[PDB]
Amino acid sequence: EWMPVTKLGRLVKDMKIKSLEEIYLFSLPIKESEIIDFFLGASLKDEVLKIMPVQKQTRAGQRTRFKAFVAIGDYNGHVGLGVKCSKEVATAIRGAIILAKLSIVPVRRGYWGNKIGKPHTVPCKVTGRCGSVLVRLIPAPRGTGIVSAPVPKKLLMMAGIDDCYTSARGCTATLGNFAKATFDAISKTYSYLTPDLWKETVFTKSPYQEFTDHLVKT
Amino acid sequence: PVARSWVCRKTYVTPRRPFEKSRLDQELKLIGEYGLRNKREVWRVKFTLAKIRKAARELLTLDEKDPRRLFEGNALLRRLVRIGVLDEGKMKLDYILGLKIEDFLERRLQTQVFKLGLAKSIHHARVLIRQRHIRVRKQVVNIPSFIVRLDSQKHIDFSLRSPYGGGRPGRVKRKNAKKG
Amino acid sequence: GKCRGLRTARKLRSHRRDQKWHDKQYKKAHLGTALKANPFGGASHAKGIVLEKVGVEAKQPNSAIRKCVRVQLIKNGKKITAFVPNDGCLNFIEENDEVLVAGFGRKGHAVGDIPGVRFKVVKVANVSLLALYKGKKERPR
Amino acid sequence: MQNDAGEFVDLYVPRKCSASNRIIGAKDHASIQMNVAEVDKVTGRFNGQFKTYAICGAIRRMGESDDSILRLAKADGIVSKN
Amino acid sequence: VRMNVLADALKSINNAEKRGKRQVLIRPCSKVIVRFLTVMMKHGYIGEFEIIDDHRAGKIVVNLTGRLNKCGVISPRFDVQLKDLEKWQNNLLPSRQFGFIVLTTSAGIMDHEEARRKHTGGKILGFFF
Amino acid sequence: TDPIDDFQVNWNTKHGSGVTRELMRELNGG
RNA sequence: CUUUAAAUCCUUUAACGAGGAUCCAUUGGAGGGCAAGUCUGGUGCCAGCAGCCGCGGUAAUUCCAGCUCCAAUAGCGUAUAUUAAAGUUGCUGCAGUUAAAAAGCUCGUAGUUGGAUCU
Repeated sequence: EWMPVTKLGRLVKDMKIKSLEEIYLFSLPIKESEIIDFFLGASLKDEVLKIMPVQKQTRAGQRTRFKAFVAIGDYNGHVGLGVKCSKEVATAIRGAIILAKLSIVPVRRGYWGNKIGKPHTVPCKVTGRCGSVLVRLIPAPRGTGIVSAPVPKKLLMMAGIDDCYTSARGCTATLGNFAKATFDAISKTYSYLTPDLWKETVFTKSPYQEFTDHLVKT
Repeated sequence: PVARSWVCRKTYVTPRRPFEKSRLDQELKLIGEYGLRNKREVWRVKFTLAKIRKAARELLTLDEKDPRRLFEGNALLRRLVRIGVLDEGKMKLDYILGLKIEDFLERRLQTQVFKLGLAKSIHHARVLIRQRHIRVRKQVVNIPSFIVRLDSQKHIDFSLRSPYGGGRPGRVKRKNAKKG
Repeated sequence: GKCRGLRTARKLRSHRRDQKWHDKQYKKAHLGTALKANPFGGASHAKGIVLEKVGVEAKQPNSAIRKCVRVQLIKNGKKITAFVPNDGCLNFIEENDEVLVAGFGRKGHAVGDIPGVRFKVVKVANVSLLALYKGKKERPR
Repeated sequence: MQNDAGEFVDLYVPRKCSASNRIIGAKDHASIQMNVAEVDKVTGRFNGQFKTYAICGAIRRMGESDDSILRLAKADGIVSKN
Repeated sequence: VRMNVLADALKSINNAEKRGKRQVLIRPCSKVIVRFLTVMMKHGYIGEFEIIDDHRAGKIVVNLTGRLNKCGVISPRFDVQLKDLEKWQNNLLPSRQFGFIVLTTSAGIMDHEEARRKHTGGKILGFFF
Repeated sequence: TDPIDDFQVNWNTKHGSGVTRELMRELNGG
């Protein structure tokens, strides 16, 4: 099975964290991928964006390792991206899947014009940057689809963004920086202070405080 | 100087990327579902929908109580409702952007002939239409892309001169009965 | 930085017009010197007379002998070396006959390992090289 | 967060910093949520209730988390005026 | 030299909001600065401000609610017609749900929504969101 | 033929490009 | 002889007209970019392919072919000019320490820009 190593993992396994949004609310770090496996479960669909073989020069020759770029996420508002480099492709893929699970962030969806139905696009213009690669996401009308390059399109579809406008600048040919910039732009959606979020924050008890008695009762 | 007219217009647009797997799979799914001849029919319906969406967008940018917005929006909504791609209940400019390509492909005469039981399959529907076996109201229609209106939906009959809804046997049946 | 004033239109326009001459494509397409140096003279194709057959050696990384023909254009009398594309197609060409020659696909630039060749033979003796290659047509008698 | 029908459509409502009124991100692991115990007016003992101040990691890094918590406590009567 | 005191005021407000400060001191003050600040404050972005009267050109201390993402000036002040306003909002605003373009019109200094309500185009002063 | 093994062996040969394509097919819908 | 100034054509009605329904669809490709074979035979840095990277030096995923596969389809390939891609001409909207780049320096006319303040 799974023996939790962290307090958060123990709270999640003993069915007292209702949703993944509590941990996001209290900004706690996820160090066990089994928490994400417990909350998102079978809704998560991962895929390998790229396997980049990187070589280190040695006296005998070149030492080759393979870096796996993996994007994961249910198509409903959660997306993650994980990069792991290993001596073998299968190990790198497993590690990148674990890291992408650990890096899952909540995605905020919005409306382009009239607010009818479920939110379909990004709430506003967001920009992500990773080593000269700038990715800009612009709200798009319903039914537009993702107007983007294949890598940002894959990440945005995995994030559940129905339709979006995209701009890119810099060496987007480097898939890792392109994907990381898209992930940064996607994760900036919930950090953006819009007027609908001006309402004063009402604090609730932290999972570590609200369930401290259960933690110490062991 | 001639008394002719050179007003012509291409009815489709070619995709920007010739070879991408998702688009190819989706368009082949559409062709198989609706019995189309090539990707150009898919692109033609796509172009129609894209023009409609562009018009709806440009109207939605206008003032809500703009006389031109009101007039052209009601015209476009009536045109969409008339052919049955839009519900009469949801007649607003924002519901146009919710339309998909399949909503338009369902209104072809091929689809309506297959769905009304006149044909065994969508391909049988296409060959039935192309072989002058189908009429809409009193007019024999020969074009499978005929977009059936809502008022003509209940008038897609089996013609009157075809052996299937008429009564004169065809060439093959007459020849084979003549060899009895 | 750039000037941002309501009355800076002339400065912006003149600066853009002067800076466009530092664009390679713009200078090439608007100076008119590349047009007079073009053997085709702005045309897509040209007809010439095969002066001789020549084999040009491929560029260093790979080894081959490229079957070309030295042709003289009819419009201006300029001398041209044109690649005969497929194999055996040099045998379809005889010395001192008319050939239709097009560009090599890079707009006056040499293509591939063939050095200093930017033209290719399309038709010979008013029959296409592809019809001769595929056997659809024979060389006229 | 609210559509035209009035239903709430956000995944969750993120915390805002008690000092800067900026959203605290889901991956801001330098942010804190401090509880300050409330005390009886005549016994000076824990009441079982507290006051919560959320400080983001940007304020912590720049060193004004202490001054922000001090001002929040002063503006709440936990810390004596002057 | 210092031209376009509105640009300096808006840059100071933006820089102080990035730094997380509660108050910013703006100098010199001007009528256009006060009108822009009033338009900002009516929408809840900036809160109360006080005009210090030195006998030459005022200074303004502006309280800062942490609601402001960016305030910017548009230089030069392009004349904007009511038919070109939508293009300006698409160029300048993060979305169609929030964010304002401040124009100066013969009906006064107001945001783009009011300018469309009053059927007036004008000259673009800046924006805030 | 293991697509992963082929990638680990001769990704840096004449067949590296085709071997990469076969690897992407095995992993996802690439 | 409907059509038309005599007429062809579309339309209309009749008589024949489909089972390799031989009433036989092509054009370019199959390493990547880019969709689709490190299958077989020949060739052996030759012939050739290859827009670019590259393929070919007797076990070629790339040439010449057979088969099979896929892209568009009565249409496909090629050469040029041109637009988008090009935020690689940048007004929106580029860049100028080291990648190409701020004049050796300072005055200076035109040009451009110009502090508060009137109900």
